[PDB]
Amino acid sequence: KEAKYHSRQVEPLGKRMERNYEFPQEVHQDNFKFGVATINSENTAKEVMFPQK
Amino acid sequence: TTEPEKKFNSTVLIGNWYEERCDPNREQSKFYNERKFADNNYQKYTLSENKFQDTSNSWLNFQENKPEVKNDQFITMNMQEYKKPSEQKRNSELKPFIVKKSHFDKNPHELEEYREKWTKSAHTFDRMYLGT
Amino acid sequence: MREVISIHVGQGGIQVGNACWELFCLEHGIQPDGQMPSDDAFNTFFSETGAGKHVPRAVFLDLEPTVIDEVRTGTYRQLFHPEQLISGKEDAANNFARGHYTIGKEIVDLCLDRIRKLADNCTGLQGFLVFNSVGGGTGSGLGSLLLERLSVDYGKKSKLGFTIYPSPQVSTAVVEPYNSILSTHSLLEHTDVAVMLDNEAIYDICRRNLDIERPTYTNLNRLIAQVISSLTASLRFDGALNVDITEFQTNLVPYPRIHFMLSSYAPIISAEKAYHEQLSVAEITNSAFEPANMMAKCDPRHGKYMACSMMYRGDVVPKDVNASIATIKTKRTIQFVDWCPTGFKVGINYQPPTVVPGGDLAKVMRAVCMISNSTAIAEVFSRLDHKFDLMYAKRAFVHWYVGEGMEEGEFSEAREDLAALEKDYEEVGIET
Amino acid sequence: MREIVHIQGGQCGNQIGAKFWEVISDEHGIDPTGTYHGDSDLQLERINVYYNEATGGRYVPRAILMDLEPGTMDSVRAGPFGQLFRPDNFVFGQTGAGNNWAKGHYTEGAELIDSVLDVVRKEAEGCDCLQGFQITHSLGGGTGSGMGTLLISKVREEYPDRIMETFSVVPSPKVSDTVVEPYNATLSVHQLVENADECMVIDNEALYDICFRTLKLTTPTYGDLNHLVSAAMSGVTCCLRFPGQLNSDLRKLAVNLIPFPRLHFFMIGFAPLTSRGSQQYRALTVPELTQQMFDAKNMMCAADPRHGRYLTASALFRGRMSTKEVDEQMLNVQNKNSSYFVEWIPNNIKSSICDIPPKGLKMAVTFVGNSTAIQEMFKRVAEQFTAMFRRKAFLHWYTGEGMDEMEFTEAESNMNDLVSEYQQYQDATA
Amino acid sequence: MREIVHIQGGQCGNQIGAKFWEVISDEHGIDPTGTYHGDSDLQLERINVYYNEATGGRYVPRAILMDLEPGTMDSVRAGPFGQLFRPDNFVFGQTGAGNNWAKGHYTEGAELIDSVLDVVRKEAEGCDCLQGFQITHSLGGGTGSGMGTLLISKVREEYPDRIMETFSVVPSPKVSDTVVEPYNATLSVHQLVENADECMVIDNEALYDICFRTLKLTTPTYGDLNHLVSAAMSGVTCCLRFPGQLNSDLRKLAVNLIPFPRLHFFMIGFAPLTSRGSQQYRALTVPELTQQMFDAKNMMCAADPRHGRYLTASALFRGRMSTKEVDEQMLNVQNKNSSYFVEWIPNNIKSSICDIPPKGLKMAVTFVGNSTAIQEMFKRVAEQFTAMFRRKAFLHWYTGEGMDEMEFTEAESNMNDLVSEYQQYQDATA
Ligand SMILES: Nc1nc2c(ncn2[C@@H]2O[C@H](COP(=O)(O)OP(=O)(O)OP(=O)(O)O)[C@@H](O)[C@H]2O)c(=O)[nH]1
Ligand SMILES: Nc1nc2c(ncn2[C@@H]2O[C@H](COP(=O)(O)OP(=O)(O)O)[C@@H](O)[C@H]2O)c(=O)[nH]1
Ligand SMILES: Nc1nc2c(ncn2[C@@H]2O[C@H](COP(=O)(O)OP(=O)(O)O)[C@@H](O)[C@H]2O)c(=O)[nH]1
Ligand SMILES: [Mg+2]
Repeated sequence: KEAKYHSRQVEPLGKRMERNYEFPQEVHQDNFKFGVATINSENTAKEVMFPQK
Repeated sequence: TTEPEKKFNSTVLIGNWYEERCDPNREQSKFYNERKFADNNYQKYTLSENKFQDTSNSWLNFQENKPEVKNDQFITMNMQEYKKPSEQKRNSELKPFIVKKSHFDKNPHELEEYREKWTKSAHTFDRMYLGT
Repeated sequence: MREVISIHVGQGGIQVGNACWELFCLEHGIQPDGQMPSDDAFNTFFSETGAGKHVPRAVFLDLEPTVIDEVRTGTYRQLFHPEQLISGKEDAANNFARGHYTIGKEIVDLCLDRIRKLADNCTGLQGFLVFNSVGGGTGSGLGSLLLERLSVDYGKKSKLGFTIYPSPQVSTAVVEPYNSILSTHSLLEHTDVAVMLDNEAIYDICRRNLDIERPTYTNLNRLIAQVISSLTASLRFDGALNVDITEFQTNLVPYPRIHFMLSSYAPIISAEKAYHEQLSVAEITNSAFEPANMMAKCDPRHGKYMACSMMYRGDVVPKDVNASIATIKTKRTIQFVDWCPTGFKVGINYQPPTVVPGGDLAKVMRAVCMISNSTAIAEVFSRLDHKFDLMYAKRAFVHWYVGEGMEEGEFSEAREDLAALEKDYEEVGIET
Repeated sequence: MREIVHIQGGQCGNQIGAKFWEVISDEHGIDPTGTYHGDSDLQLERINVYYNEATGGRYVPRAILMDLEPGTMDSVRAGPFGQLFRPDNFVFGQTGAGNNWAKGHYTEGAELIDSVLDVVRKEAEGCDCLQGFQITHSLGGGTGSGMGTLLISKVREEYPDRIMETFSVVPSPKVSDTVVEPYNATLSVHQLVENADECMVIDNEALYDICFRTLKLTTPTYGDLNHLVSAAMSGVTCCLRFPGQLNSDLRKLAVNLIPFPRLHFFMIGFAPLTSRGSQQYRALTVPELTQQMFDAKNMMCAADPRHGRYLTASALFRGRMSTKEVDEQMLNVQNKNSSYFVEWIPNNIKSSICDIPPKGLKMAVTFVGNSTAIQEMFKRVAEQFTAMFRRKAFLHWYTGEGMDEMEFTEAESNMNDLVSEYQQYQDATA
Repeated sequence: MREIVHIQGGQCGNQIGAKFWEVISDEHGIDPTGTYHGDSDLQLERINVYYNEATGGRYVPRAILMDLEPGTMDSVRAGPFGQLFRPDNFVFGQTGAGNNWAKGHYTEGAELIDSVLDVVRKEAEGCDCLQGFQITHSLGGGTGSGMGTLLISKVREEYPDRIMETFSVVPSPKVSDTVVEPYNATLSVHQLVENADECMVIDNEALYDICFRTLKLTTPTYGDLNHLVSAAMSGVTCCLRFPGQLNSDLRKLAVNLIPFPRLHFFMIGFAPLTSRGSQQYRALTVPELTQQMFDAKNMMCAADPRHGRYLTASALFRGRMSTKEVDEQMLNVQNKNSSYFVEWIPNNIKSSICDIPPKGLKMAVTFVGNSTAIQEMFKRVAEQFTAMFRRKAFLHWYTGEGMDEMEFTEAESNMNDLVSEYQQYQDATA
């Protein structure tokens, strides 16, 4: 009965301020690694020369 | 700063308490999680046994409680090395750099995927010689 | 086959080493009992027992037993070597003379015996990492004695110290300006690299980034542990551009007397607002050079830069690092010293940062840690000298030092040594 | 006969070498296990040049891998083509040079070379008729520039008449990874001009531009840069392993490219290089290859070839083509650009033709040119050196290992002497 | 099959023997009822060395239990493993010795020793190829030193060829339990140098500091001290009961450790001994065992081995290992500590290897040393004897049993003679 003061849901003891966001749980839960992206790797590295075709 | 003698039971931090806690013959060697490690009372109405370290009872022959040492405790070099030349394998320990077991040895399927990928692919051998 | 030995002395050193070892165990997958469930990257910090558990390469020193006993009775009682936790009986009581002349002389022999036993097992010993807070008596006294002994005992082995100097105004003790100067004297002539880790800077970093308004010492130690892990990851993880311990201060120390440096880490952010920004390699390197995100309470805008050893871990590409460095160079608000055309030593690693469960940080895929050597570091020494001069003008608190075996004239000599250091920093940074 | 050996040192040299052997094995049809899987007889015709023959019929490269730490040499063995090299040819220390030229040449490197000189001596003794040596190393590192230049001096003493090749990667200011690059790069140049017969310089700056623009791929890595150098390296010795209309080994290149003994620093380039999306819009002909060959943006050096005058240039053509086309194109470029070619030497371009093009290409060209424009690189490196040395910054490391400041001043004078002597012929007239 | 018989006397000897038969039965997997319950067949091929077979397949040890009062042998029967010993092997008188050497050696010992000599002869003639005798007793007591040394002389008069081992617990001046120890300690030593081929002395003072300093157990009892001696005693005959790479029986020790006939006094030690708290944090290897076995504080005697020089030492390794490490460490420890080894004899250490480690361990080492520092133990006892004898204190009991002062004077003379004869090799130069 004490949590709802706007002083227990903000500035707790040794914890980040509680900002009640909701994330998409179909992703984001198992091994999601933040960041922008996986620096999208390009097709062909050494076969631009010696095309093999 | 000299060594004291026994005055207190092995629950206080008076010197030479660590070994007494390690001895499993004493009742005090085995404590409760809720004694210490307790944030607040209402979290658990329970008690749980946790034990202090993992140590054998006898100071000598301490290597007991390991199933591996018991198995090879009666194996002789002649028994180890002279089994039978149909089913015996080398047991010597080599230099680590010589047993590296490189990538293409780890996954041989990559090898036949390769070769046709790069080797013997798209060769054009043309020679301007009179006879050839 | 490359090892490093860590020495923890003082309560601050112990309480930061606890977090550092928690983080290392989490990274390498070693349970608190020391076993591994299911290549040999651990060899730089741990040692195989022959069958099963792995023992950390650390030794703990203190004179007051409460902090050590908590380690021996906590959840990590099955990891550390029982005879490597060295403790005394009586505290130093924030007195430098007690830890260096009266009661610190009876335990350094045991410490050197333990260090010799540890080093005899190692084969590729790279160097030492010493953790100690400087504002305390036993941290300054035993640290000084141990550094002096280890220097003459080991010769050319590189020693790195992660020291927590007193903060400008927010500080705990009252006589700490006295004993900090003596330990500064002692370390200046015996350490190879010193790091500034004052307390206000970490508080402001937490409040601004993690949105934490009541941080405790557990939060502060995690950042230091992350810094140490990022620094040392090049010794135990393969990367596109690897850098060793000996390839740190041969590129950071222009002159032997100038080896004090301060660090920064980025990105330091929580999960709630790391999703509204992309954390690109171009933007993380700007926050690293941003003065407000600096782990030492100093203003880099008041001095020139000498050399920046800045380390990347994650999935960065050597392509993108060069462009960011070029932008930093072409920016006008940051100026380097004239006689140093190239000033960046860049390292890249493949292992991404790790997050400890129950922590505050995020599990990002990029991170940059920078060790910067600059001329602006003289301000902390000048303010410490002023604070000392205010008190010493009428011999306040001196009878506690004189009565414990220390001579009266040591304070003066330390004062001229700090003045000489100020003069050196002033003369080095002038334009040619 | 006339076979050559390979020595690589440092991290940069090892990565270059680890990809060069990948390229060569593909041309001769050698799998990573050392078993021949080719289709034509010409592949096995001249395999004695680069490979040894062991019992059981397996081919092993005659290469020596040296370094002072096992970090990079453990990765090369654990990756592909790690089983190609002989395990006993791996020689390395335990400490590491620590990016210190003095440590890699005076204290630690000098101690190790007793072992590595033995395997090199054994390799060069068992060969039928040695042709020369070739070295791959970087001038911006400790063990690469330190031990690498010392190894050249001692091998030269034992083999005065043989020829030496060096594929050197010098450090450019735009891409800097070390703060003491100007020091050890300058010291390496001093010993390099005295002993090495041929020196080819490579820039990480220029390789990025080629990969950025010509190949038009957004994210290059060190893997791709090593491949660009590898193609040119195999191109120089192409006519040594295959028949052709005009034959020219390494010695023939040296005679026709070096007018004076101290001027032996070259720039190299490769053609054709086209992107994936634009490869079907091009037609492979001699007139269009020579355009990309002489393109100033195609050179692997930061020096602009149009800022000086070409003392001489050489082109190595591979594939099926007519000599009339080749000869008439090299004449036209010289006449159209007589300003950029020095005028007291007539027809200063040498052309060679080989009958076997590279893997999967109808035609390819390797360009090696000696131009006065290479002075700019040394000038900008020396400018960085004199600013640092005027304050004696970072000099306590070198002075603390037996070498004194006398050598630093002496090395700078020789390097500055080279530029002044090299620029003299740019303005010299008949 | 080269089997030995066991004789124990007095309270200390019986207690050591009671604990010793517990370890041996544990090693061979023998039920306290005498029934075999082992796992491998290696435990039965050599069981005749220590145990005799009876009807029903039970095994009975061949041991003789001798004393002058039934108090101690009532406890040994009621204690653990008390059912093994045959009731016919208990011999005792109804009076006791009372800490008097003469009573146990002249009056009561003489009239009783005929019976114990019969059972010893009965057991000895039962075996086919006798190997020798081993005796456990204490020299600080009445029935132990007195009646024990009388039986030692009697057997040597009958079996002059067999080897005789003794595990004697000599008094230590630091910890005292009796006021008349110096008298009967010197008297029995006089009768040992002419009869015993090997003597291994033990101090209770040395045991107490080992438990307090190494094992770090707060309240040790005599059960713990009895265990330490038992482990070392059982390790001596390890190579005689199990297969190995370098076998060595008791006679191979006597020949290889005794340079001169009157230098057969040894000190013993065991490894690895570790505290209960730090058992899992140390690795068991040959380098670690060989370092600890030579520690001055690991010996079983109050004498300090670094105050003299070793003549000859023997190490009996146990468990499966490699010989090269064993051979290299003995050479290494001998060269680094050449000050502690006498020079006129080369390579004065023997190595023996057995392939069966003790139960509950994986490797173990027993050390037997012949060092000049063992005389420091005799000096302390001799010094106390002179102070008491000059005032003729407590002498009326010895003179009251037909014993004269003349052999009191002879005892001190021979005791001093041994020390003088034994220290003149300490600084002898060839
Ligand atoms: N960052 C950080 N600093 C700490 C911590 N604990 C103590 N300190 C610092 O240490 C200073 C006081 O010295 P302490 O480390 O507490 O004690 P000490 O160095 O062992 O010296 P003694 O008091 O004589 O035992 C304080 O001003 C703090 O700034 C900690 O857990 N984290
Ligand atoms: N082409 C290429 N250059 C590299 C590679 N690795 C490092 N370099 C360059 O080499 C320079 C450093 O040389 P370094 O490897 O430290 O020399 P070493 O210390 O003797 O091994 C850097 O400026 C890099 O740009 C690589 O794999 N390929
Ligand atoms: N190690 C050991 N020593 C013992 C034991 N019992 C007695 N002693 C020692 O033996 C000494 C006395 O010897 P004692 O029994 O009187 O000899 P005895 O009269 O001939 O039987 C004492 O100093 C004790 O220290 C025992 O069980 N173990
Ligand atoms: Mg404290």
